[PDB]
Amino acid sequence: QDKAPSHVPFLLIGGGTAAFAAARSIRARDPGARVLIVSEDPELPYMRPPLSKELWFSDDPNVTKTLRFKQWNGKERSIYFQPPSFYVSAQDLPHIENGGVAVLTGKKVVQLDVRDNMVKLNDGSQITYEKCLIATGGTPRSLSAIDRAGAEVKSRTTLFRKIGDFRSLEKISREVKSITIIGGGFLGSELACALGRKARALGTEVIQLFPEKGNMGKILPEYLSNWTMEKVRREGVKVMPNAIVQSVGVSSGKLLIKLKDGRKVETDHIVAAVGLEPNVELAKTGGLEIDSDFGGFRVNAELQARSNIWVAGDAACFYDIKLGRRRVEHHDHAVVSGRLAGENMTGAAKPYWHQSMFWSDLGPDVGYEAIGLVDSSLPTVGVFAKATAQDNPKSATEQSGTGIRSESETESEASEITIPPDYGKGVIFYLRDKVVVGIVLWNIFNRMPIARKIIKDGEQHEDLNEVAKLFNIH
Ligand SMILES: Cc1cc2nc3c(=O)[nH]c(=O)nc-3n(C[C@H](O)[C@H](O)[C@H](O)COP(=O)(O)OP(=O)(O)OC[C@H]3O[C@@H](n4cnc5c(N)ncnc54)[C@H](O)[C@@H]3O)c2cc1C
Repeated sequence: QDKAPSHVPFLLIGGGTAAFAAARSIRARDPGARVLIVSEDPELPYMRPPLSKELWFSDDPNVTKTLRFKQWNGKERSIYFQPPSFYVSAQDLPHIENGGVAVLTGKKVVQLDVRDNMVKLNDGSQITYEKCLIATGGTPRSLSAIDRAGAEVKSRTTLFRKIGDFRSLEKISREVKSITIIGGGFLGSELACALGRKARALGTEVIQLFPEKGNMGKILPEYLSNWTMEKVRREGVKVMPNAIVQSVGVSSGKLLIKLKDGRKVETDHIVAAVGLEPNVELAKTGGLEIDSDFGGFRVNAELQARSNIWVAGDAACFYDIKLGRRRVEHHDHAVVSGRLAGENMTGAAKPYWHQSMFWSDLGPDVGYEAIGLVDSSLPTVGVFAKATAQDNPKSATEQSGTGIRSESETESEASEITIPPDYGKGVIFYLRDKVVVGIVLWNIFNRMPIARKIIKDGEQHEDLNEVAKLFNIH
């Protein structure tokens, strides 16, 4: 019966990626530190990317119990950041010799009293802190057509975010004839591909619909958005672009989605993958400033919301050194900003100047990376080439030993860049006035430090075909 201590020097609210990175950082710099993670979920801290990717590519019926997945290179890894025995119990935390990290699982912080340096849990427990990190992440947006459809439809809609969602949806995948994914972004498309692969064996149907002309249409320019839609269609998924959902109802036991254009889609289950809402409930009681335009808790350069409260990960609205106020949903960001928060809580006093990278794999054969401002409404220049046999996530994993792309790319920008004297890979430059403000890499790995350097420098480029040569495109 894990009992909450009355006081902890370091209190981390939320037990996700950013919390874990902070906990690691605090203990590295203060080897006797006493750190408590308070986590709403019943599980110990775990990474999210495998939930839409490697966990679905497995013959092992046992993997939904163990959550020990095989990477694209065949090697097993646990979804948990560390073995459960590396944590100490919450009750031992205040006086165990040499300190430790405890996690109170199944407990939610429902009140933050910043002037009293205290939080209240859902069970009424009160805990004081010396330093606090808010790392509450986000909650999935629902579709208003689902929200207004009643309990029956809502009960047959998954918002895909946690271990529990993976297990429920994997079970649904084996039991029903038709599943529809609403949303064309990277998560929607990853699940389309995962579900489509399962459906081929089973002889069942997977549909993906969304309002854009093609997959990832808000990010990717037409050529690659269209190319991705073709790749998902090659997995056996019925992809419906230009689809605006008017309503969803139940008809003769099936869900019936009505689209504005007049088409109607019958299906057994819906997965909504339509973005995230930063979890800022605590800002009310806390009196903490939130950003109305981008969402999230506002923080300064050191990730502080208050002299002794920091924010990291998806819940933070930070000042991007290039782009201004910003919020992101990037594993890399959660790790680096968590880590930095931990350092600043142990006296580093350093600013968040990192340029956060994103990646997505649609299976072992197709991958993407992105950095900076990537928006398909911006002017773009794409340079493409035929793929070599090494230009895919599987080969990147083989080479690096990891499927967590942000781990293998490193965090740094290249020290210098010197341009040297059908398509299946390329680089997309997003432009403002000949300056590169964002880059998408399609099946190009180990070049993120070059992309970070190009954006950081912020020079004008006369010829992006020359710059593409840095990405081994020519
Ligand atoms: C399925 C999936 C696939 C993804 N794939 C990729 C990828 O391939 N590449 C990439 O760059 N990014 C990916 N992401 C994004 C990345 O995983 C997130 O950016 C990252 O998890 C953010 O970490 P975090 O610590 O900010 O938030 P989270 O990991 O969401 O953790 C916040 C935790 O705090 C808990 N919590 C919230 N409020 C409270 C409270 N009041 N009290 C107690 N606990 C609370 C929440 O339940 C949650 O467990 C993926 C996300 C998902 C869901």
